[PDB]
This record gives sequence, C-alpha cells and structure tokens, in this order.
Amino acid sequence: LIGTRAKYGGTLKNEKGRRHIVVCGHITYESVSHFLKDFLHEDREDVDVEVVFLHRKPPDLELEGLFKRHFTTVEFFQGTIMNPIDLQRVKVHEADACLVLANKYCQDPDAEDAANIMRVISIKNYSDDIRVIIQLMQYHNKAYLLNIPSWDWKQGDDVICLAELKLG
Amino acid sequence: FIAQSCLAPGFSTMMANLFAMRSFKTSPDMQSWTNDYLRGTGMEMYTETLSPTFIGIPFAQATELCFSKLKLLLLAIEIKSKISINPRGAKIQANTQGFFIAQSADEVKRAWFYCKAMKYDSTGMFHWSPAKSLEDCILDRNQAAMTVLNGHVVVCLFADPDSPLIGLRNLVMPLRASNFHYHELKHVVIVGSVDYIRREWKMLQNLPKISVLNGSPLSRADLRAVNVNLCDMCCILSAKVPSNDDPTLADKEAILASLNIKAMTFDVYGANVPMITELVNDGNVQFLDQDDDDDPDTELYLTQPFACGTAFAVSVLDSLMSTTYFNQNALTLIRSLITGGATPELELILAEGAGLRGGYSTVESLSNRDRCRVGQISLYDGPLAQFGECGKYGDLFVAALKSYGMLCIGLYRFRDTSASSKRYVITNPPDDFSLLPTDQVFVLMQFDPG
Amino acid sequence: STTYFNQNALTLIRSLITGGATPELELILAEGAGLRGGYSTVESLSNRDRCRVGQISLYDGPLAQFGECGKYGDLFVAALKSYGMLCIGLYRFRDTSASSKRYVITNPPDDFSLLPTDQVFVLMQFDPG
Ligand SMILES: [Ca+2]
Ligand SMILES: [Ca+2]
Ligand SMILES: [Mg+2]
Repeated sequence: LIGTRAKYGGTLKNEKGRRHIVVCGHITYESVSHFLKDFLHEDREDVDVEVVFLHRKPPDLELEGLFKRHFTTVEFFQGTIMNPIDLQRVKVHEADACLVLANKYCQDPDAEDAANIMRVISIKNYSDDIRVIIQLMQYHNKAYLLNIPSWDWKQGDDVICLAELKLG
Repeated sequence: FIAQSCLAPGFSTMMANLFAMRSFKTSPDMQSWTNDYLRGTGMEMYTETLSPTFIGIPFAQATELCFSKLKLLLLAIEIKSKISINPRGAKIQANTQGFFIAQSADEVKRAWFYCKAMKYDSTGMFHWSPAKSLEDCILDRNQAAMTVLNGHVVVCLFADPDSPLIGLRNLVMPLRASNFHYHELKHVVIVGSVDYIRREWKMLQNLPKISVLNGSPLSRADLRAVNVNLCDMCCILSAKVPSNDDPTLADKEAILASLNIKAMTFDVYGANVPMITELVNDGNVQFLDQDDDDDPDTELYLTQPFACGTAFAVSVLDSLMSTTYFNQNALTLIRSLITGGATPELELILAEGAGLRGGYSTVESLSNRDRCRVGQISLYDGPLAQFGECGKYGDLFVAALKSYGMLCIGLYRFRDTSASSKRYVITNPPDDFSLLPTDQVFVLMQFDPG
Repeated sequence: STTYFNQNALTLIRSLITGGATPELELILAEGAGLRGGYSTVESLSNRDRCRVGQISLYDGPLAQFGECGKYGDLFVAALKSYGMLCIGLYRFRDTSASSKRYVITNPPDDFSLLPTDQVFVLMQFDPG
C-alpha cells in the first residue's frame, strides 16, 4: 500500500537557450530504440536537441536501461498527452515540435488513427502555434486533421501517411 | 433543452443553472465577465405563497411590483390546477402560489411578508401533418443544394443502424408547438444514416417540414448542401454506444464535427455558425474551445463552452430529482417550458402506441395556442433600442412588460467588448445593471394571432 | 526523424512518389466529393512539364556505347547534356556468370565500371507529342 515513490514524474526543468521535442503515442522499447538510433546519428548535423518522452504506462526494465544510457539527452515522464496538466509538465508550449508515433502493427487501423488524431487535437487545444508531426495509418483519416482550424502546413505541421507512402 | 436553444441560443445554459443549487459570494478580483456569469449561476427557482396585498391585481402589475420593490423575478403562477407562465390578463387569487427566481429561499420570503404600509393534434398544442412517408423525405446532395434553406435547423446525427434509439421526437416537437405560426416554423433537416432514422420515423410521420439527408455530418460536401452557414442552429448528437476504451476518446466524432465546421469557409466563416454539442463525457469540454484555459477538475458549469451555451451534458440534470421531491410543481414548470406544452392527456395518447394523433380544431382548441413562448430579442434596433444606448436593466424590464407583456429573464452578452463572437449567459441581472447596444435579452413573448 | 530536421525533405519525397500531389489537390479530396475534373487552360498544360521516374537499358541505343567500355561518370555527363536525364543509380545483375535477379546500387562513383546488361535509374524530362 505504501509502495514506492513515483520514479517518473514532476516537471521538466527549464534551461536557457535549450531546444527539446516531445514524443508521444506508441512508446515501446523497439520504437524508442529505433527512433533514437536515427535521431542521434553522427552522419547528420550536430544539433543540441533533447528528446522528451511522454507515455501512460511505466516503462519496463529494458526501456529504463535505454533511458539510462541516454541520460544527458533523453528524458522520460509518465502521463498522457490528453491531460492539460501533463502538457504543462513537459513544457509543450516551449517545445520545438511534437511527434506522435503510431502503432503500425495494430488490429484496427481506424481505432489507432482516431486515438492519434485526438492527441493532435489535445496538443493544438493547449497551444495553436506548436509544430506537430503525426504518423497516420490510413489516408481517409487525413481529412479530419486538415479540417482542424489550428492545422497549418505552412507553419510546419506534417502528416506521414503510411498507406499513402507505402503504396506510392 | 437543445430544442429550446434553437429558438434562443444559450437557453440550455440558463435553464440548467436554474435548478442546480449554488451559493454565490462576490470574489475580491477576477474577470468582469466571469463575475457577471457567476452571479447568475447563484439564482434558483423557488415557490412562495403570494401576499394577500397582491389579490385583485393582474399578473403584469404583480411581477412588475415584485421586480421594482422586492427585487424578485416572478414568472409563473398556479391557477386553480394548472401553471401559467407569464399569463396575460390573469388576476391573482387568494393564496396563489408563485414561482420566483432568487439567490436563495430567504429572498422569496419577502413576497409573503409584504404590505402597502387536421392542422393540429388532439390537444391542440402541436402542428399536425397527414403522416408523410420517410421515402418522400429522403433527399440527396443535388436535391438539398437546389432548395433554399435559410434559418433552418440542422441535426448532425452520429448513429449506427443498430445504435440504441434516442428521443428524436423529443427534439422536433418543441419546434412544432402551436405557439408558432406555420410560416415561422423552422425547417428541420437531419443528416445521418437513413437506416437508423427509419426506426425513428414512427414518431416523426405527422411532424411537418422534416427532411432527411443520407450521409455523414463530417463530410464538407453534405454540410454545404444543407447550407450550414445559413442555419439558425446546428445540433451535434451521437447515439453510438461508448466503447469504454478511454473517456477522452468517447466524444471523438462530436469534437471533430465541431472543429470541422469552425474551420469551414463559405463564399462568411464557419466559426460564426451557432453550434450546440452534447457530450457523453463532461471532461471532453476542454477540446470544444481553443482560446481558453482548461483545467481537469473544473466543474462543467464553470467552463467557457458551457457558459456560452455551446456545450451540454446530462450530468447537469442530476439535481432535478432533488428539486422534484421538494416541489412537484417545479418539474411541471420545466416540462411546460421546454417541451412546448405536453399535457398528461397527450402522454396518454402517445402511450397507446399509435403515434401522434390529429384532431379537428374547435373553439377552445385554438385558445390553447395562446401561451407564452421562449424567445430572444436584440437591442440593436427597434423601439427598445433606446435602452441599449444608455443602459439600465430595470428600465428595459418595465418598458417591455407594459408595451408587449414580454418578461425579460436574462442577457446574452459578448464575452469581450473590445474580438470574438462569443456570448455568455447572465441570468436575472440587477435592475442597476448597465446594458450595451450589442446585448441580447431572453424574453417570454406572448402569442400574437395573425 | 527526417521530417522534423527538414520539412522540405518530406515534400520532395511526396512529389517524387505520388506523381505530384499539391496541397490544393488534398483540399479538394478532403471535401468528400472524390476526384474533380477541370477544363484545360494555358497553364494547366504547363503543369505536365516535370521530371518523372524512369528506367533505361544500356543494351541498345545511343547510350549503349558506354555499356561496352564502362564508366558511370561518362554516362552521367552524356545523358545530362543529350536529353537532360539525371542518373540516380544502377540495376545490375547479381551474378555476371545464371539468375535473372538484379540488385540496386545507389549513386555509384564516377569511376564505376558499367556492363552491357546494366539498367540505370533516371529522371527523364517530359517530351510533348
Ligand atoms: Ca443560490
Ligand atoms: Ca480549451
Ligand atoms: Mg443555481
């Protein structure tokens, strides 16, 4: 009943002249490790951008070890993007961009797309001038995002449609 | 409540707050519009026996005297027994029970301690039609595009063919009350799956001016066909069962439909389209508006979308059962106010199972058409526009009562006076309240034959 | 990850693989009425002039001379001047001695040796007529 104190919680510490991005959605060991290998590659330009991960379920032992090896550049927080309190904790309004990972191996692509679309609505509700990049499963769900009043491709909002790209 | 909001936007917020018991005390410093709205939320409805001094005077003089002297709003009385809302030329009898809007039950005690020192149905309360079939009411995009639809009501329906039935008749009948002339009746167009509406057509056969458009309200092509930019009110309702996977995903379709219309552009923006949305989860009201601060444990009635008459939920109706126990007549007044008049005899006929039954108009049947109705007026122009320039609620209330018998209940005032077209509800402002030229007044207007 | 660092990178991919999908086209599709036709105008026929993904063979033709000797740099320059085609890579047989399987070589060096049975990925211009 006493249990253990919440290992992942609290607010992200603010730093002067610091750039960070928020990554949400399908946060697993395989998805995070693959994303971090591509994001932090010494073949590309050196930029001081740290990744902040937000997820509901606590990470397993494998994921916790991965975060330890990237202690100086990767931060994890427990919470949901649909909670305005959790958006304040990760400082979404100060983030360079928000990335919404998708579960490509999902039983219902429509259900997965609906959940991710609501995440974009929650982020845009908190603030309108935040760049959002979201992985989409089906093309017919792209119309919903385009009809959002705060969605603007000019400002950097992008939709990565797996169905459109794969069949292309 | 949704149907009454079509005639007067924001009425659902005003009525819902009336029967939720809240205690209001002035805060030290906060937003001026929040303070004005919070004062209105503290008003409830109370029943008190009228003083013997009121015996022998008409209702219009009785409610005017209560407002000016006792600072109480009297809107209905009990006549031996039926309840009349803002009656015209009705005298006050001995021990007459009156309905008052006041901050608490201690205020209404001032009233007692006062001294000088085939066109219509069988009941004749609703319009009737000779059972039009559903097939004749089905329109496609081309049919809806080439017909004029101005000032109509669009019902955006999200429902699977196997979804549980909602009371779609309970939304159209208040719009088909005998208080409205046939020419001023608002056309109702339902956008949704015909398979679901087919099960609901049994109670909609005899209601005039009903159109059904197959498709989904999310598509912009269907919305442009029915001219949502010219509609008087767009209602978004969902009859689908909740998957219970996540509370934040329960209102995904309703939120998306609301946002789609807001970003719509017509050759006039879609953000000016009056919209009402019902939420199966009151915590999803944070996504309805963008220019506000959302906090999870804030009550629904304190949120900006609810204060503006944009959102609605069934959680605000939980206080009705406590109200009903203390005063049975309180529930009768609510039902007569929002259903357009639903006498117990009408419910007996409906309980038979033959649907709405018409009747031949008689001498008294046309007299049932003479009753007050919920309406909204604007102070921008007209004989009452003089009070908007200077600004005094007490002067406007008295002048409207004498000139036409209209009873002012509250105000629909712009949130910002400097630039968003959002208006919030102020219920029963004090007589010293300052009006504005861009203010709208909730009124109970009498029936004018002709 | 690529899209975040450069938004224009995703734009290049979409224009390369979708045949050209302007944001205005997506707006029309989002309405729900499907693909909408239009009457050809002066500029509308000028939108047809853009590069497309194609494959060519060195077995025969004016460019077949480079296949016999073999030099990627010489083939790249000659194709660019003669027709404006830009060579991206090669489609070369896995075994040169017997299976009809070809693998992809992306941007080989200019000193790479070609073969008569080599196929070249090119971006060929639009030729009216
Ligand atoms: Ca109170
Ligand atoms: Ca909000
Ligand atoms: Mg109250």
